[PDB]
Amino acid sequence: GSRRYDSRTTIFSPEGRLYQVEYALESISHAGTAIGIMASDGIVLAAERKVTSTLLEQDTSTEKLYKLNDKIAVAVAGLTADAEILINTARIHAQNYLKTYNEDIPVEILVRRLSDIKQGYTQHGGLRPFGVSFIYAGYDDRYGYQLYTSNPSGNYTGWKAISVGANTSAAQTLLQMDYKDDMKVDDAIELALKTLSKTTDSSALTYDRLEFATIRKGANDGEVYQKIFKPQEIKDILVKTGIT
Amino acid sequence: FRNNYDGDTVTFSPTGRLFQVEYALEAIKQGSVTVGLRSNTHAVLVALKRNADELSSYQKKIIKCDEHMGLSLAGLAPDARVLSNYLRQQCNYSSLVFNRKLAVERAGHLLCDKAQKNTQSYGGRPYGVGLLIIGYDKSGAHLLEFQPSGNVTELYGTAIGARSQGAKTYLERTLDTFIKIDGNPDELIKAGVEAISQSLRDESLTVDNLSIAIVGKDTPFTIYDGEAVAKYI
Amino acid sequence: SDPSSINGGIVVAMTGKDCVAIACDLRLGSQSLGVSNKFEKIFHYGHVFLGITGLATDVTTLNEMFRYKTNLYKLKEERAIEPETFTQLVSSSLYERRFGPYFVGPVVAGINSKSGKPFIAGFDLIGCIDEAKDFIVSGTASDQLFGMCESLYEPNLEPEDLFETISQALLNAADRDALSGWGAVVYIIKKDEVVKRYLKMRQD
Amino acid sequence: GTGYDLSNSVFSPDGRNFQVEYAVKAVENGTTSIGIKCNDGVVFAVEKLITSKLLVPQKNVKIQVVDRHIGCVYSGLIPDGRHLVNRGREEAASFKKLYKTPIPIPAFADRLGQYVQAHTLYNSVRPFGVSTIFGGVDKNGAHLYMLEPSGSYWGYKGAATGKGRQSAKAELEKLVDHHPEGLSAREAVKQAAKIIYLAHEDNKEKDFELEISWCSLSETNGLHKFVKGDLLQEAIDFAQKEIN
Amino acid sequence: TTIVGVKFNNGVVIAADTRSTQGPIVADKNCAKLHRISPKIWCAGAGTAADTEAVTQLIGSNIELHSLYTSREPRVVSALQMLKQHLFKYQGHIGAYLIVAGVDPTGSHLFSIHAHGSTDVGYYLSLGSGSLAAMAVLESHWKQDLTKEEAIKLASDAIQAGIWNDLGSGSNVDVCVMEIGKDAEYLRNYLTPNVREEKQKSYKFPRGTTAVLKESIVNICD
Amino acid sequence: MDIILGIRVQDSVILASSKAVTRGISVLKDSDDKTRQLSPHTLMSFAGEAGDTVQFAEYIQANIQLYSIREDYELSPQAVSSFVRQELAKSIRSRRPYQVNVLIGGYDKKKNKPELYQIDYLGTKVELPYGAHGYSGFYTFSLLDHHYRPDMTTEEGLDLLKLCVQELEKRMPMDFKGVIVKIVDKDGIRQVDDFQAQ
Amino acid sequence: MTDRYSFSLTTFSPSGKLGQIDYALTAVKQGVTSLGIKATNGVVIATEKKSSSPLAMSETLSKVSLLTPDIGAVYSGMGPDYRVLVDKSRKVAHTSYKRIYGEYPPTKLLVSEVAKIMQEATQSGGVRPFGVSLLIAGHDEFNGFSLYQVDPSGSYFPWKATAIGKGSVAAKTFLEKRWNDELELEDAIHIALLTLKESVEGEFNGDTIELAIIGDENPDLLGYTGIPTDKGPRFRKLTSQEINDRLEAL
Amino acid sequence: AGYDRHITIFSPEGRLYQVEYAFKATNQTNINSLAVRGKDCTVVISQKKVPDKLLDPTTVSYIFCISRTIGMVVNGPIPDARNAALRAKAEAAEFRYKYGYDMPCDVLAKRMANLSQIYTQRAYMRPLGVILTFVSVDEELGPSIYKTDPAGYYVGYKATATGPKQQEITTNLENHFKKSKIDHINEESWEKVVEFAITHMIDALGTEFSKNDLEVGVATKDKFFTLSAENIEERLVAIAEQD
Amino acid sequence: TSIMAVTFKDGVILGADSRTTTGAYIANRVTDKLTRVHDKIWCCRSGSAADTQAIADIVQYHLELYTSQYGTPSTETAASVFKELCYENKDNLTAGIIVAGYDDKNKGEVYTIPLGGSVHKLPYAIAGSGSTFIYGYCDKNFRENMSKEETVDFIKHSLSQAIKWDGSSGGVIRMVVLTAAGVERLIFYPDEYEQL
Repeated sequence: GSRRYDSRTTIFSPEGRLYQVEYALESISHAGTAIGIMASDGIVLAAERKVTSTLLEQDTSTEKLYKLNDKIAVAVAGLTADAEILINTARIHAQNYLKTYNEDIPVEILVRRLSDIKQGYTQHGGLRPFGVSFIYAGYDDRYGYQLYTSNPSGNYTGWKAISVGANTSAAQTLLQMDYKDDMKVDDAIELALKTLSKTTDSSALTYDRLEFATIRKGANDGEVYQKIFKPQEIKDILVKTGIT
Repeated sequence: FRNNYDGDTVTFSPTGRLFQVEYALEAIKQGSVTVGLRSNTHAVLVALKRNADELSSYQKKIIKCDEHMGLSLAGLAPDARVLSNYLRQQCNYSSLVFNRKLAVERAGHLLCDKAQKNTQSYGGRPYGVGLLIIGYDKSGAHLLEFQPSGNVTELYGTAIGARSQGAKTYLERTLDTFIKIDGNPDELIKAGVEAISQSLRDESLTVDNLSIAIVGKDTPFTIYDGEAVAKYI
Repeated sequence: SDPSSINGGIVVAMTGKDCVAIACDLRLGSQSLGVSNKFEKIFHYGHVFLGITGLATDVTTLNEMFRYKTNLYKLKEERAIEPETFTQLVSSSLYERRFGPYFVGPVVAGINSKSGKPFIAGFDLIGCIDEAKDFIVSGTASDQLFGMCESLYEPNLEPEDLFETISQALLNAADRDALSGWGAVVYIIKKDEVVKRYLKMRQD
Repeated sequence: GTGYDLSNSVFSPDGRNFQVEYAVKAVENGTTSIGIKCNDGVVFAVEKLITSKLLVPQKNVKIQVVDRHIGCVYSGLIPDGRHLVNRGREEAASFKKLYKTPIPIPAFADRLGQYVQAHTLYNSVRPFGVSTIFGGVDKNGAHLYMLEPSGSYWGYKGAATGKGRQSAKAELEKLVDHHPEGLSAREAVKQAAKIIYLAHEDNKEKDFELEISWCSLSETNGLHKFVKGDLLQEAIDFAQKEIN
Repeated sequence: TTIVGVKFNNGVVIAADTRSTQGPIVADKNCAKLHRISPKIWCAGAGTAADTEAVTQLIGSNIELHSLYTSREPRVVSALQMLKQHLFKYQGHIGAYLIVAGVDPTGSHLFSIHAHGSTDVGYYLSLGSGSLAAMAVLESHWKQDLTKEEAIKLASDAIQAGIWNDLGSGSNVDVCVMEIGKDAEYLRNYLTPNVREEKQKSYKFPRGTTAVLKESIVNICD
Repeated sequence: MDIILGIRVQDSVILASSKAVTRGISVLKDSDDKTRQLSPHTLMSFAGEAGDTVQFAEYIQANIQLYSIREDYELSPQAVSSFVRQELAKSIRSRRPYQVNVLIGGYDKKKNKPELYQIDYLGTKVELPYGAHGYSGFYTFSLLDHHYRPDMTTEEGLDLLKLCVQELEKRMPMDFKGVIVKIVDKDGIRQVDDFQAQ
Repeated sequence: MTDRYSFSLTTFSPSGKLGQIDYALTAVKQGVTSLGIKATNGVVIATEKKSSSPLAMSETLSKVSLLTPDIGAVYSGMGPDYRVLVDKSRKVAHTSYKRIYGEYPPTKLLVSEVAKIMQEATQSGGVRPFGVSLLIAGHDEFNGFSLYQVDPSGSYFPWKATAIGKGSVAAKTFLEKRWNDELELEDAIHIALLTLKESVEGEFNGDTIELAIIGDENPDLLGYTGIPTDKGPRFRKLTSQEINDRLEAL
Repeated sequence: AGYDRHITIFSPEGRLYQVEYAFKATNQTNINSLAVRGKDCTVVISQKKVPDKLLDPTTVSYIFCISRTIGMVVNGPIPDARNAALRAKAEAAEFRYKYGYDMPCDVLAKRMANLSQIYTQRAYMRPLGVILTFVSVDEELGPSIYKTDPAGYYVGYKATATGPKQQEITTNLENHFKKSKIDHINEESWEKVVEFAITHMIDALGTEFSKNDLEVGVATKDKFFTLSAENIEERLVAIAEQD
Repeated sequence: TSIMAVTFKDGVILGADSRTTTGAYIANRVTDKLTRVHDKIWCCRSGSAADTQAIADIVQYHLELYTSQYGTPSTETAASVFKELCYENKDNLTAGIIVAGYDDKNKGEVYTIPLGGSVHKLPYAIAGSGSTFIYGYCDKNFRENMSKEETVDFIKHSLSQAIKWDGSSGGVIRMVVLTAAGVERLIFYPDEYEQL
C-alpha cells in the first residue's frame, strides 16, 4: 500500500503538540523580521528583506508587504509562495463580504477566516501546514486601528506592537520597553526602525533591505489611507531617524 | 521472512504466498467443527454449536440461502452473515429475473469470485470464515466447500473446523456407504451425526449443542435444533 | 413579460473634444407603477464609467460584480483598469451567462488615462461589443435616443456644448417613453475632472 | 539498501519488479497445464490433483471458455485465474457488441495482456498469481498463447506451465521437431493427454484427473468444446500405454 | 449580413459588409465581421454577432496554444474541425454561421460552417441575409483561375449586391486577402460607398438651454 | 393580495401589515403577524406565495441572529437589506424561486437615523421615505405623495397611515381584516396594539 | 488502483527545512547555466545547448521558450519538468487572462501564475516539487521590461541581471561588475555572450548557444497587416547566424 | 529516509532513483536497435532474438505500427512496450479526429514524453521501463527520428541507436557522418538505406545476421511498414555480393 | 438527396446527387455525399448534414483505431459501428446511411441503416428523398453480378430519374468504384444524364 510513505502531518505528539506546526514555526523563525506597531493615529508595518544582492531589483518588488483590502494590509514571515496562496483567498473573502453586505469587511472577520483556513490544514487532509505567519494591520469603524497576528497553528491574537520572524524575542523585549499607549504614528515609525536596527543579523540597515507601510487616517480628508513606502521614501525616513 | 510480508493481502512473500489469507484460513481451524455429506437424493449438514458461558446460547452455524440451498459456517460469524446474505440475493435475483433456481455449482462460483476480490486490493481483509454449501438443484444433490482463499470445491462429503480431520477420515472411508443412502434422509442424518462425533473430544453432542440441516428431492432446506435433533443424539 | 420592460430606463453616452459624457434617467418602476425617482444607472470603477439599463435586479447585481472584479484587478495589476480593458471584461462576463443572460444593456464611457483618448462602447445582453466613435444608446427608449442622437450630434463638441447636446437627446426621448423619466443625471468627463448635473424634466 | 520487494510497482536497482517475480513463484508452485497448437485448432489440457476420494470426479472443472471460440487454462492461484477470465469475457462481449465479429485471438490476447500488465503499475494492487495458456480459431487461423504475471505474452507452437513445466516443454519440443508440417487435432488430443501423464511425475505422490478441451476448425467447427466420454478415454489410454 | 469567400490562383479572399442589426434597427453602422483565428486563417461570420465573435476567439485561442505545442503553423482544417465539433455539441444553440479561409503549409482553403455543425467546401461561398444577393453575383461572374485582383473584385461586388439589395446588410465593405506566400492583408473598410450627406443644419444649442437642478464634482482619485 | 405598507418618519420607521390569511373561499385567520424581528433594531414585513413567505423570513431571521452572536454586534439596516437582496437575487434564477416581497425597516444606531428598504422577489431593492408591495401602492402612494413630510413625528406618521388604511378599506375589493402596526426607533421595536380604532 | 497518495510528500523537518524543496534546488544546481540581463530597452536571456550526442539535432530542443508574444522563459534543472511547465504557462496565460481581458497578461502576473503552479507541487498530495528554476523575461505597457526568477518553492523575485545553474555564483559575480542602469540591449547581449563564455567548456558558437531577447516589436513577425494597434511580438529568438556575427566582435 | 529510492521523490543529491532503475529495465531484453534517415525515408533495425523453439517467431516483435505514417520501435520489456504502443496508437487516432490531420512524429513523441514526465512527478505511477523511438516521413519535416525515455526527455536525431551495445553502434554511425559530412544516408531507394542500416549494424556489433535475427521497419511518404523474413533475406543477399 | 450503392461482379459502386437544400434554396450544388471512412469502406449520407458528417467523422475515428490494433476491418464491422451510433442515439439523429465496402474475401458488400438505426444487408440499396421515385425502375433493372459499365449505367439512369422528379436532388451525379483494382472517382454532368 501507500500508508508506508505517509508522514501523518496532522497527529498529536505524546505531549499533545502538533509536530508539523511546531516545525513550521521553527521555519518562520529564520525569516526576515517584521514589526507591527499601532499608534493612536495609525499603524506601522516594517519588514526586513532577508538576504539580498546588488542585482536584486528593489523597485519592482514587494516581497513581504501585501495589500489585502483598501483598509487592510499584512506583513509576511515565511514562505512567500505559501503566503501568496493565503493572501489571495483573503483578498477574495474581503470582496465577497463587500458584495454581500455592501460594507467593507471588519478586520477581525477577515483575520479569523484566514486563521480558520490555516487551522484546517492542522486537523485533516494529511497535507503540510502553511509555513507562514502574518501581522495584520487594518482599520474599520468598530474598533478603529487593529493589529493582529496568525501563525501555522491557526491561532490569532491582537497587539499594540508585535513582531514575527527571526529574533522575535529580542525585538518583543525592545518594543515592550519603549512603547507607549499615546504614541503617535511617527514615533512608532521610529521605534520600528530602531528595533529592527538592533536585531538585524546584518552590518548596517540600509534602505534596499527594507519595506515600510503605514495605515494612517490623514487628518486632511476624513478617511483611511494605506501607503507602502517606495524605495526612496524608505531612504529618507532612514536618514531623518538618524541611521543615514 | 513472514514478518515483513504479512502486513496486508496485497503483498506476496518471496516464496509466493499470501500470509494474510493463510491467517484467515487459520481463524477457520480455530472455529467449531461442522460436517457435510450427500447421496443422490439428499444433502445434509451437521454442525457442532459453541457457547461462551453456561449462561450463554450456542452460536447458530446453519444459514438458509433459498429454498433449495443453504450452508454451514466455521470461523468469523459476521463474514458468514455477509456471504450468506450475498448468496441470498444471488438466488433471489435468479428467481426474479430468470424465474430459475440458482445452480449450486454457480453459487460456488459467485462466492469464489467475491472472496478473490478481497485478496488483490489494498485496504480490505480476506474473509475469515469457511463455508459448506448443500443444495438440490436441476442436477441432483450437491455439497461445496468454500475457503476464504477463494477456493470452492464440490465433494460427496467433508468437514471443516477444529479436529475436523476426524470426520473427514470417517467419511472418506464411509464413502461407498452413504453415497447410496438415497430415498432415506434419516440415514444420511445419522451418518452425519456419526462422522461429526469422530471430531469430538471435550463433550458429547447434546440437544442444544447439535444442529442439523437437510435438503433433497422433496425436502426444502430445513433446519433442526434441540428436541428436533433429540432422535439423533 | 419582457424582463427589459418591467423596470424601464435609459442611458446614453457621447464623445466630444477630449471628453465623454454619459447620462441616464432616474426612473425605476414596476410596469405602469412608478416606484423610485432616485434609481441611478451610472456607476464608476476608478475613472471608467458604466451605465446599465434593463432589469433592475441585474443592473444592481452587475454593478456589485464589476466593483468586485475591478477591485481585485487593481490589487494584482496595481493600476486602475482602462476603458478598453473594462469593455472586454464586461463582454466576457456577459457571455459567460450565454444561456441564462442578465437582462441588461451596458454602456461604457471613459478616457484612457495613458493616451487621453475618449472612449465609449455598448453591448447587448450576451456581450456583443458595439463600438462607436460618436454615441451609444440603451434602454426602453433606445429608438427615440437613436432618433435624437442621429440628428443632434456633431463631432468634437466642447464640454459645455456636449452637455447641452447629450441632455437634450436624453430629455426628449425620455418624454416619448412611458417607462422612462422621473429625473435625469448627466456626467461630463475630462482627462482630470468629472462634473455631475441633475437635469430638470417633467415628472409624469 | 533493501526493501525493493515490498511494494508492487517498485523498481529494484537492477530494474526488476520483485513482487511480479514472487508472483511467478506462486505459479510454478501450482498444477501443470499445457497448450498444443495443431494444424487447424488448439488443444488445452490440465492436471487435477485428487486430494481425496471425496472429490466428485468430473465435477470441479478447471478449463474455461471465453465467448464461444476461446479456451483458457491456467496454473497457480485458481481464484486469480477466474478473475482474469471474467475480465476477458467482458472484454470480449464489449468487442463483439461494437464490431459484431467475435474477437480475434490475437486481439483477445492483448486485452488480457494490457489488463495484467496494469496490475504491475500501482502498489495498491497485487500481480496475478497465474500464468495462462489460451487460444482459439478465427478469421485467419488458430492461435495459442501464454501470459505471464508480468503481463508478458507470446504466440506459441506449444506451451506449458506449472510444476511439470519442464517435462512438458521437453515433450513439446520433440513434437515440434518430429512434425514440421504440423500435428492434427485428433492427434494433439492424444499427444496432450500423454504429456500431462508424463509431467505428472513432478507430483507423482498424489492421484490426478485429466482434462482436455479443443477448438478445431474441422473437428469442432471453430468452437471450443470439452473432450468427454469415448474420445477422452481413447486419449487416457494412449497415455497409460506410453507411461509404461 | 453578407459574407463571401472566393478562391483565386494563389490564395483565398473573404469579404463582408459592416451592418449589425437588432430587429429593424442598426446597432452598429460599422462593425467588423472578419475575425482572425490565427495570423493566416481568417473567419467571416454571420448570425448572432456575440456567437461569431466568441466561437471565433475560443478556437483562435486553442489554435494558438496548439500551434505553440506542435511548433507548426496552424492549419485551416484544424480550425474547421474544432469549430464544427464545438458548434455540433451545442445543437445549433450557438447561432454562428462562418466562412473560414486561410493558407497554411498545405495550400489555400475555403470552407463554410453552419450553426448546427455541418461544413461545405467550395471555390466561392456566401452566407447571411445577403447570401442570395451575393450568390447571384458570384454565379454570374465567377470562373476558374481568377487573379488576386479579379477575386477581390468579385468578392467586393458580391458584398455590394448585398449592401444594396438586402436590408439586413449595409454600410461598408471589409476584405482580407490571404496569399499562399505572403502575409494575410486585412483591408478594413476597403469600400465606403455609404457616407452621410452633410446635415441640413447644425443643432448646436445656445448654452444654458437645459435647466439644471443641482451640480457637483465627482471623485475619481482614491 | 396582502397589505404591506411602510413609512419612515423623523425618528422611526412604521410598518403596517394586513392581518387576513385567506385560503381559497374562506378567511382562515384574522390576526396574522406578517413580520419578523431580524435584530433588536431591525424589522422585516413580507407578503407573497403561501409557503415561501414565512420560510424565507425565518431563514433570513436565523442568519441575522447567527451573525449577531458570532460577532456580538448588530448589522446596520443597510447591511441586512443588502444581504436579503442578495438572497432573493440568488433564488430568482434557481430551480424554485421564493416568491416573496419584503419591507425592511430599521433604526441605524450608528447614524441615529431610521431607514426603510423595499425589496421585491426579483431582488430589486430601493430605499424610500414610504413604500408598499402589491396593489397597496396603487391606493396609497397618492395620499403619501401629498401628505408626506421628512420631519413628521411618529404621531403624524401613524395618522398618515390611518388615512391610507381607510382609503384601502374603502376602494379595495378585498377585506384584509385590518392591519398590525409596529414602530422601529432608537429604542427597539414596539407594536401599536391600538390601530383597530386609533 | 487510484492515487492512494493523498498526503504531502514535502513536509517540515525538525530544523524547519522542507527537504524536497532543498533537494529540488540541488537538482537545479547541477543543471546547465542560464542567465538574463535587463537593458534599458530590452531584456536578454540565454543558456547553453548541452547536446547528448553529436547524432542528436540540437535545434529540435529549445531551452528558451516563448510564453506570450512579449514574454519568454529559460531554465536550469530538469528539462522535462520545464517542458510541461511551459505548456501549463502558455495555457494559463489564455484561460486566466486573454480569455477574460482580451489581452496577454503582464509579466509579473504570468510569473505569479507559474509560481502558483510550482507552489502546489510543494504541498498538494502525492507529488514532488518541480526540479527547475526559471528566468522569465517580458514586457508590458505599464511596467516596461522586467526579469524574474521562479524557484521550486514557488518563490520569485525580480532582477537587473542574474544567473542560475552550475556556475551561477561565478557568473553572478561577473555580472555585478559589468552591469549598469544605462545599458542598451546590444550591450547586454554582449555582456551575456561573455558571461556565458566562462560556463561553456567545449564549442562556443551560435549552435551550442541559445539566446533570445525581449525588445522592440517585430511587425515582420506578425503574419498579417491591417490592424494598426497590432505591431508584432517583442520576443525574438536569435538565429544561429545572428549569434556568430556578435561572437566575432567578442 | 531509505524510501526516497522506492517512489519518485528527490534524493538528497537531487536524483530520482526510480527513473534511473527504469532505465536499467530498458536493457533487460538485451536487444539493440538503430535508425537512420534516407533521402526520403526512415529505417529502423532491431535484433530479433527468439530463444525458445516453442515460440511462434511471427508474434515476437518490438516494432509497432502506431499510425498509417508513424512507426515505433521499443527497447525494454514487452508488457511495458505494448502499454506504450497502445497509448500512442490511441493518441494518434484521437489527434487526427480532433485536429483534422495526421499526428506528426515529433508531436506524438512530445506527448508520450510528457506522459512519461508525469510518472516522474506523481508517486502512484511507476515509470515505464522502455525507450521509444518514433519514425516516419513527416509531411513538413521529412524523414524523422524522435526518441523518448523514462525520464520524460525527448529529442530528434539524424540517426540513433539503443540497447546494451548502444555506444558501439552510435560511435560507428558518428564516424560515418563526420566522413560523409551530411546528416543522412544519400540514397533514393529505401532498400539501399535498409542495407546500409543492416551493414553498419554488423560492423559495430561485429556479428553476422540471418533472416530471422533482424526486424526491419521502413517509413516513407504516406506509409510505414515492416519487412518480412523474406524481404529481409533479399536485403541480406544484396549486401552479401559486394563484400 | 438521392443516393445508392450497388454490388456487382468486381466489387461495388456508390452514387449520389450533389444538392443540399435548406428549404427551397440550394445551399450547395456541388456537394460530395460520398464519404470515406476507410481505404475501401465508404458511405452515402442522407438526412441532417450536420448529423451524418459528425457520425461519419466518429466512425472514421473508430475504424482508424481498429486498424492500428487489429488490421483492416470488415465492411460488416464498419456498418456495425455506424449502427451502434445511429441506434443508441436515435432520439437525437436524423441520419440515413448506406455503407458500402470492398473486401478481398467478401468482394463487394452493401448495408443500409435507415432512420430507426437498424441494419440491412442487401445486393443494392437506395435512399434519400429522391429514392422514392425510383423504387419501380430499380427493382426492374437490377441484376446480380453486372459488369462495371453495366452498373455505372444502372446507377446513372436511376439517379437521373431521381434527380428528375425530386427537387431536393440535383446537380452532378458522383460515383465511387470500389474493387480490388483500387478506388475510382466518377462524375457526370447535367448535360449528359438529363438526356438519358
